[PDB]
Amino acid sequence: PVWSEPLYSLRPEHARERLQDDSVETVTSIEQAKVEEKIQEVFSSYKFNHLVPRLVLQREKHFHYLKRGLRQLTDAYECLDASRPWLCYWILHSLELLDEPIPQIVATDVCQFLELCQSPDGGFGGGPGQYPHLAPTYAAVNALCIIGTEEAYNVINREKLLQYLYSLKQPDGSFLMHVGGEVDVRSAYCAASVASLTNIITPDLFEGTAEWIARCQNWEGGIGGVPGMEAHGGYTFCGLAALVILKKERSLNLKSLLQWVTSRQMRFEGGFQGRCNKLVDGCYSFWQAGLLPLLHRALHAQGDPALSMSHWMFHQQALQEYILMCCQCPAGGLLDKPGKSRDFYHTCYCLSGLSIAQHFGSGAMLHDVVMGVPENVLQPTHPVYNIGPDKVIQATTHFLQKPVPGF
Amino acid sequence: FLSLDSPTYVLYRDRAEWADIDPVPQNDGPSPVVQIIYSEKFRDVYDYFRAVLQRDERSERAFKLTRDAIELNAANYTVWHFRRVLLRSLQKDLQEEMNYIIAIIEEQPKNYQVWHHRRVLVEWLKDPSQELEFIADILNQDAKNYHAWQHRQWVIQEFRLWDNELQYVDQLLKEDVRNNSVWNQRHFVISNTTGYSDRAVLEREVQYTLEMIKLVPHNESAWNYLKGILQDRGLSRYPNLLNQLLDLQPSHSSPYLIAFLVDIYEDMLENQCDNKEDILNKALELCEILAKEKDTIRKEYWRYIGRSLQSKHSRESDIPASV
Ligand SMILES: CC(C)=CCC/C(C)=C/CC/C(C)=C/COP(=O)(O)OP(=O)(O)O
Ligand SMILES: [Zn+2]
Repeated sequence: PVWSEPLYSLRPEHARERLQDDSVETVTSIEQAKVEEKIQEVFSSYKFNHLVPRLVLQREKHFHYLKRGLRQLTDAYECLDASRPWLCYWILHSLELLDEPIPQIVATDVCQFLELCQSPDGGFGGGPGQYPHLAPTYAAVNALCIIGTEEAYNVINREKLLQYLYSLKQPDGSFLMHVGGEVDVRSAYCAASVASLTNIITPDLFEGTAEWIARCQNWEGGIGGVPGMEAHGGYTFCGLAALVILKKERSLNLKSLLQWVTSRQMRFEGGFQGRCNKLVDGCYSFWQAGLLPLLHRALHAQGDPALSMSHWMFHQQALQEYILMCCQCPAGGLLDKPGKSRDFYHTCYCLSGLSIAQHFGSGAMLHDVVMGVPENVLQPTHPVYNIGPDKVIQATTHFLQKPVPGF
Repeated sequence: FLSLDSPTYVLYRDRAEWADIDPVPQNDGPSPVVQIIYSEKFRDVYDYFRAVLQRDERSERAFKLTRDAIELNAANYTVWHFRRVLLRSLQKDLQEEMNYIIAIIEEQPKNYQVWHHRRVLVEWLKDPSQELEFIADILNQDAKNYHAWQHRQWVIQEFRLWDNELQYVDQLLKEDVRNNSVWNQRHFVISNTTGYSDRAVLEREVQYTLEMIKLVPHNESAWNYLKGILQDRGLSRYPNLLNQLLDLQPSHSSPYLIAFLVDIYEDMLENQCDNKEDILNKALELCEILAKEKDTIRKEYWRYIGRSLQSKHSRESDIPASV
């Protein structure tokens, strides 16, 4: 009927989904109430201003923000001087999702720059002359694959990459992030992501790795940074995704993991939180929500008959609503929540999240939900690597023609 | 000597003790990407850091230079690596260094490199005596800081300082019962000391948990903890639980209570039990109330559970097709 509201977050019933603090106030309830109030204003902003709600992804605004940052950044990104390949990846992937050609002039410059970041001892650094580290190595490789040219592929030194991964491997199955550096589940995923793409996985490289990742799953259902730690979205994604790569998803209690991830979607905001009883954040639109395609593919491998053939196991509508209404900066770029300032990290993962909530893919079954104007539709992304599904296939196919270093 | 935020701070290229060294500009290439327009202070320090690193100059002046490089970017792990090389080479007093890292963590507590640096120091000194109290102070300003809890777990595990942690947990749960980090620390302490098989301990915990649920019915952390400690052995193994949760149905109802009942019925239906069809209907009914009314945000999950329970626990489930 005509009294019917097409937007889930604006519906009258939705008001009952506000926080009930049971009249017991703590720092957690107060802070969650503040965000909920801030999100409410954004939702009922249309009724107040007396306008018809329309959901537009500011494609051109975001593009300009991205096109520029890919070349030059203000001194605000001094705190990311040791994460420059991440800047390449975040931006290139964002451009790819918005479906923007990467000029072969830019492609070759990115290549040349990443080559300067690459260590003689293997892997990539945060910038020229910095020591190799697994985060920017994951970022470099991902970026080069998005570019996908022969030039890009050849940048990577596969012998040295494998040597580097070995020099980080621990007896208990974990990896260091870099030499003399910390250990947590990010290293597992980074190691697995680059090793599988470049076809460098030896039989023993990931010995005990899957078991160590399994030890990271806790009483919450989710995965923590190291064994014993609180379940967290970014770490959970890393673990699950790493396990999908090693084809050892079943080492985990997938049942309790699913319960945990689906509980991370906020009933009022529609976006995700990183861990129980914390605040919503647009970048978890990927880390958390991106787990559902992983779980869907894992359960389907077991032969789970109850799996849906059209939707992921989260409120896809409500996540899109949250991103489009609350996470867009008018000047371009995307953000954590209203009140926060844009950055390339949140731009990357809000759009990766949106793409996820827009696209369903299970073999021959393909269903979409594109909220607001249909031009909001993005390019799909691979739930494991978070680069274009075509780029994953293109890269693996290329590197499979190479032998695993050492015959 | 001279601080980075000092009004009389001078650039390194205008310093005498530094005239012998030529600075090393960043090798960004002919035409660069994601190029950062560094400030004067930033580029000056890092041009000089690139030099001492390049020459592997293990000197006192270089040690002081890393302090500035770190202050400009605490996330630069290369600089932290070189500083640790310097700490050993120059034989620096590590308690002084601990005083330094304490300060830096206070101002940038969400940084990866600063916590690892402290770990390394504690490892070198074999001295955890300052740790619990330092971490408590960080947790006093942010009670959920991930790296802080992680460090606290590592310290407690390595140095076996379990004695007082449960008490610490109780204080913080007092302060904020919704703090999921503290509920995780509680599971961490208990399961590494007494464990949850001691029936008296499992008793004490569940009474405490239900007690907190009584006080704050809509706190998800207590519900998750209650589930976390009982689901290992099976929920149906505890038949009194199902009834006692149904007692809070009218006065302490929540979307989490309804979900828990589904989990109890779920395990009941797995371990063949009484009325293996009446219990199913109870569960599918509650699944639909959740997917359509009480917890619609998880509609896709709650319609999946119903379709999983009908897939194996209906009366028609193990019955052949021809029948
Ligand atoms: C590939 C890769 C590097 C993945 C890691 C992704 C990721 C999000 C890691 C989380 C790191 C962390 C300690 C977050 C807690 O910060 P917080 O307490 O300020 O945020 P929160 O309150 O939402 O947990
Ligand atoms: Zn974020």
